[PDB]
Amino acid sequence: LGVANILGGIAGYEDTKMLRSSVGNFLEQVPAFGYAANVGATAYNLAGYLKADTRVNERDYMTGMYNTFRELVPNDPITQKLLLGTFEEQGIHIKD
Amino acid sequence: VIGAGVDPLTYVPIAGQVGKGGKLVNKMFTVAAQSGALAGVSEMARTSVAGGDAHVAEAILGGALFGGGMTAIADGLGRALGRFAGPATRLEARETARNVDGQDLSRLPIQEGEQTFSHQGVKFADVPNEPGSVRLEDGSILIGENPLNPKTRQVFDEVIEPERAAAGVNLGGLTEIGLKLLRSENPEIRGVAADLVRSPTGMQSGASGKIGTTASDVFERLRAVDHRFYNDIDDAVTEALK
Amino acid sequence: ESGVRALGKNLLSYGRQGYDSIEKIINRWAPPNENDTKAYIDSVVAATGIPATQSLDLSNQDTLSALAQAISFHETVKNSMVGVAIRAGQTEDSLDVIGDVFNPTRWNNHKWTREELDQIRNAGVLPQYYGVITGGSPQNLTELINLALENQKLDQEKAKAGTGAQLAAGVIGAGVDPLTYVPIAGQVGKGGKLVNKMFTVAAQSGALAGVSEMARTSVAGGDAHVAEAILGGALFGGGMTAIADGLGRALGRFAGPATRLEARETARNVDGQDLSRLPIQEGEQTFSHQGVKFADVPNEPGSVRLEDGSILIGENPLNPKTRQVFDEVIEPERAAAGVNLGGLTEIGLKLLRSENPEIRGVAADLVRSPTGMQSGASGKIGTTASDVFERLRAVDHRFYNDIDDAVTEALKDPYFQTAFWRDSGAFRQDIYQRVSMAIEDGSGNLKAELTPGELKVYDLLKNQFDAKREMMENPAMFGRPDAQSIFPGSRFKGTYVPHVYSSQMKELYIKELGSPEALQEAIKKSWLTSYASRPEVKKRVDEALLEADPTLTPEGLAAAVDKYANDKAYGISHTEQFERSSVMEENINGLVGLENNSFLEARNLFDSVNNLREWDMDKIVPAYNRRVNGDIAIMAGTGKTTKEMKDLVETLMNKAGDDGKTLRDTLKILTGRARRDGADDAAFATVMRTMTDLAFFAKNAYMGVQNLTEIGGMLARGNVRAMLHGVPMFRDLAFRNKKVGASEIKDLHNVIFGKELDDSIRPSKQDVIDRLRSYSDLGRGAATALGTAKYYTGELAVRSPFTKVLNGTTNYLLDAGRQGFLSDIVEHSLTGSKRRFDDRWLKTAGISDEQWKGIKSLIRESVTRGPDGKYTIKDKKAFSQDQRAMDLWRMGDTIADETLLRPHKLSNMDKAYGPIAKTVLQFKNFVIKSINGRTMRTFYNATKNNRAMDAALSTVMSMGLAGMYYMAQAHIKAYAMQDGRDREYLKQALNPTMIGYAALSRSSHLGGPLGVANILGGIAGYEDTKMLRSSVGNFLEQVPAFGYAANVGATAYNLAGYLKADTRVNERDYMTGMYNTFRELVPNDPITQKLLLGTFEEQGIHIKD
Amino acid sequence: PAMFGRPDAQSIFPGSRFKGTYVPHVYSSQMKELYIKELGSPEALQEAIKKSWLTSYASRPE
Repeated sequence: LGVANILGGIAGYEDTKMLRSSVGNFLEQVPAFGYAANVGATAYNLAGYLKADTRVNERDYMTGMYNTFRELVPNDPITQKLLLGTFEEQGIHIKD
Repeated sequence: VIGAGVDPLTYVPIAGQVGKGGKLVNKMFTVAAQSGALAGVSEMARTSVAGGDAHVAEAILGGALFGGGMTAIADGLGRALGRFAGPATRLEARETARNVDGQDLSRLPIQEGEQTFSHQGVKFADVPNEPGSVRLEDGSILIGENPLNPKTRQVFDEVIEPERAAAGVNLGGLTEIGLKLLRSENPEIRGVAADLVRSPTGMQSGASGKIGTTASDVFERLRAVDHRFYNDIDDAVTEALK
Repeated sequence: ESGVRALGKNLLSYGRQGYDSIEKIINRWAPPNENDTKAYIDSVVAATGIPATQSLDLSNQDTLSALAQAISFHETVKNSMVGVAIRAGQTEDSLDVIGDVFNPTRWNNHKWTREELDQIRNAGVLPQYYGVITGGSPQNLTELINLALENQKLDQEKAKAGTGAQLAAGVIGAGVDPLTYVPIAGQVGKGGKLVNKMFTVAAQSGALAGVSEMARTSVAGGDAHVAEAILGGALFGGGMTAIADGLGRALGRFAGPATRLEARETARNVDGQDLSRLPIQEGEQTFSHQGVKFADVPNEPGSVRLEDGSILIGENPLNPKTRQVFDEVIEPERAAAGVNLGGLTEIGLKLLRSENPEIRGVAADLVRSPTGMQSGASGKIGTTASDVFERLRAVDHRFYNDIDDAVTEALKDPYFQTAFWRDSGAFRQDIYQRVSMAIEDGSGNLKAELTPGELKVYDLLKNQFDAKREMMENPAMFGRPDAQSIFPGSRFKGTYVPHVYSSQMKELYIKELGSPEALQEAIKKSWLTSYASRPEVKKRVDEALLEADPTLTPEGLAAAVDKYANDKAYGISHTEQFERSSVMEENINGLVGLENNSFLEARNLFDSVNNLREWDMDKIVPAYNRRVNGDIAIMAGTGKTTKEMKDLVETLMNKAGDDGKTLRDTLKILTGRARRDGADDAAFATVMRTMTDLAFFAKNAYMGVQNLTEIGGMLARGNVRAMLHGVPMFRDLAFRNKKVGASEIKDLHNVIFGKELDDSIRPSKQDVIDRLRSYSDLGRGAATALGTAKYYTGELAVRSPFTKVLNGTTNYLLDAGRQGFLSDIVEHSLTGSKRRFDDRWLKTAGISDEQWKGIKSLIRESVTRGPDGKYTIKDKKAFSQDQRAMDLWRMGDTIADETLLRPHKLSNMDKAYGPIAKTVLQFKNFVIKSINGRTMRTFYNATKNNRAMDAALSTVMSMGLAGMYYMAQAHIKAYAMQDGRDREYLKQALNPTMIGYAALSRSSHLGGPLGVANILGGIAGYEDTKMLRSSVGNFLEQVPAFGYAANVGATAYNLAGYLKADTRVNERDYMTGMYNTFRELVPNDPITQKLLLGTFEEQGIHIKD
Repeated sequence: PAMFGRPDAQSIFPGSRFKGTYVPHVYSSQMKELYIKELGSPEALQEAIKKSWLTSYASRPE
């Protein structure tokens, strides 16, 4: 897919900051359904597009950052042990 | 690993404990009152985990093992000949402080009377005894190989790759273009300008623009939902190949 | 401020540089090598709450201003033992109780998702163990679940051992020790009862049928919960008796009711002798009030004896003597005549005795004459208005009794118990809004989101809302075949939910948009979009338009749609016909609104506008029901619309110019327009009058009712005894002998006027309250980052920790303080005084000059004060419909909150204090003493359950506050007696039992938001049916084949359930209504009683004598 | 496109009477070259496509 697609959703925060900067905002309440509850595969039909929340929260940061670094840092320790053993047996350049 | 613990070079893990749910807590950086004790162990017949909230805490567990091993290898070679120790300690201090809501012991604040710089609105100052690194405003240190290091981006864009300059990779968004467009005198252009873009003259004081959605609003809504869709299809497909 | 203002900036810079904890700041402030810095850290940790290592957040005022004051303080005969004793002590800073026990700065703010709630639900934890989970972080879910499961297992084993089963044998005689008994949680539904061995013969009660297997048992709703509520009451009574005996023996100087209660219950469970009766002998003196006889009791003044020897204490709300004394001497204005309802029977009897044929022609059809009993001359055609009215009114009250039990169980899902960032009063509005939105949806994705506890509410509401419309469309299903339909628009199908619009939201939107025309255009376009998108809306509008207009043009739709929608938009943006004030206005003087039914022109063809609606069903459903029932009855009985039955009255009165010789009253009572102020008194009077017949044809209900009411009275008495010895203002008002003079009447009448002023203006929605509380925060200080990111208008954590930890208790104090400050503002506005007003208030609240000038002008315009000392308001409906009322209310609330509730510790409070400020301060002091005790600390350490403490501590506020207003009203009334009669009046009015009665009858136990007038209002049918025949016997009818004992819930309320039901009274109605009325005061668990008992032990009560 | 707030917008979908699910069609070029080599002329490819289309009309009713 690519980093341009996985992590490309945070431009909205910058786009919304610069609008006002260059009786405050009359802040709006979320609908009765807090958007924390969304059954998967039913948040993307026609009804899910027209009545959603389009601001950035911490979940986007965490999910995008984890997806970008998936195959390099998995959630199992065997690969690290194999690499460590190989580098022990063959040796590395010590500089100096 | 640092202090008292396992021996990194002789430790073989067991397969199958992926979803049990664990975390890193080091006893050398906490007071026993802050982290009381352990709530026993799992029954090992009931546990389950979600997607990404409880997987970062195990990815970091793997990273700790790798760092400790590399430090041991380098120390052995160095002692043998006669001549990876900072980042490992900093990482373990950060994680232990994060899990139990305690002090962060891995910070170095900026004093007074010391030179500072800035690039793209972000300030920083150099760190002594470790060339290539940098300090942020609140005393967080990043090694020179991080993708978020301001000094390395500065040195690239200045001296190494001027053709691929920041101007060649800059996107400002619809905001600045709209602001420039709305400052016109030709009525024919303004007739469509008033409808294409959303002027910042609102904030409960907008003269006009009340009719409904313009192009900007629908564009932003759709572009905001699509990226979530992609982030979900990736995880849906990845699990199918097992 | 007016102080420090330097350490604040220093700490701002320090927090900007990135310093976390106390240790780092202090070590930089004073190097460790030069001077100690070991006892300089403890003195700061003890006086602030935050432990040394734990992280900080210097962007919160609660953590900033608190820390600044704890630093500046530290910068700046004697031979025998006295010299050493005084000269050796040193002063230290005061403690912070709230932070030490709860520690609320470590609580994280994370919104759990669906999967993370399904995991908890599938684990299998019971509702009383959610205390551990709340406030945690996402990485640590599984360990917390394991901890809860381990605690559950340990408690299960302890209960199997047979530890908390010694309460079944009773307290009096031989049994447990009341003051050192600790119950176990989780045995709610096992099923137990009280049987005392001292009042039975061993042959009558043989033995025990073993014990439960403890893995199978279950209980019903109300039939097997009374037997445990009474178990709790017994423990409370025994504890109070022990405390009083100890105090009395100590000094040198609650024993009847406890013994009587235990004797009654033991006699009830095993069908034996009742040893707690004292019959009336011969030669005694007897009285009567409202047809009920009684006689006095020796050695116990204030009590009374019924005909069969049952004794009731003086604070029971069924006591005839206290009602007699009230009605004759104390409150003659609220006389029994002012609270009497006779019903349709007497009015019909009077109406039928007429001579005018025109009136008789309609009288014969409106009412059912008693000349029947198989001898009725006429009236055989079918149902008249009376029959349909009685049937519908009989089924509605059962519906109300069921909706409460349905809703109450919904608020124990983990979704609501673990959210500490929202007020605890908006949960019901949340439930009603979500369900109502899900009903009107056609797709179905919204229905899939509701929790497993809301589907039953969904079913009930849907079924009834369909049944009512089905009845309104065909009113010939009752027996008259020439009746038309009254539903406006009946071609298509759907579910109708009433529409009621707000006014404050309209004013706030008009202020921002600048004109009503902007609102009209917004409404119009938000309507047109639905026509554009959905197909079914297109079909409905097109069909209606084409049948409305004979001309057909393919071009004409683009004009017809708009010229239809414009009128409907103008109907809301430029008038006030559909607002809540006019539709639901309290009282009318005559028939003024019967021309048009405002509930039914809110219907539209279309499908944001939902921002101007109201979602409070507990007040909206009954009024709709009353109006609709009246219309249906009139139409199905007579064959004429309500407008015709209205204008007939004036048509008749046009010929009544001559002085020749009740139709209006009959129509008024049928429609549902009679005054209904103080219906709770009538509700209790009905039971008081018909108790004997219940005692005749049923037995268990009799004793159950008696025991419930006695427990309530005992609780009220104990509370007033404690409050006398606690709070000084209570003592000052309760111990007078003569008329007060000169000054104090002005304060006593400001106390009265504050409540009315607050009640007439308070908003009726939640979003308005949120916005009004949000403006004042932005009036002092915020940033751009606060506007973006999370923040959100949902605000409870931004407040002090006092609101977080104990939320239910805080609302009473806040609502007292607001009323306190409003009257001071008004008085300064009128008289120009300066003894109370302060000019820092404008800057603290956030009021500029223009708002203050407007407020002052309005108050000077609309209110007058008299030389007597009484405030009067000229206009009431127009006064509460201006923009300035919201400004006034916001100012009062902000000032009260900031000045009284924010600053913790008694050393942080800084011109003068009024009559209500002292009361609030003393109540807060009582609470602070209560929390610091050993009992609450041990309970919290054992189980991390903070929900019980708030529930236990709300009742004392709820009762004391009502007592204060009763006393103030008595004093202000006794001022006008010119002669020496005031001494006798005050002797009669200020007895402690009288205070206890007035405190229990008043207050907010009721039945909750619904009310006693609704929960217990269904027993009027028995009285209505007795009087008909009294003023070949009845040919008694058999029940249908289905005995009505079998009715599957939510299917007894559809159309079929209304037309073929049984409409007579049985014991189940008595038991269910009585249990519902006394729910929160006497729960079916014993922990709350133990907490109250421990507190009253530690603090002590007034022993009288 | 009138779901968003402007009531004088038409439709842009070409062909909207019936119902179905649309999945985008993108054709390759190397396979076209290989088949042209095997068959010898573009006309052979045209006839093959035409007949493979007509068979579905022959069989299915919808």
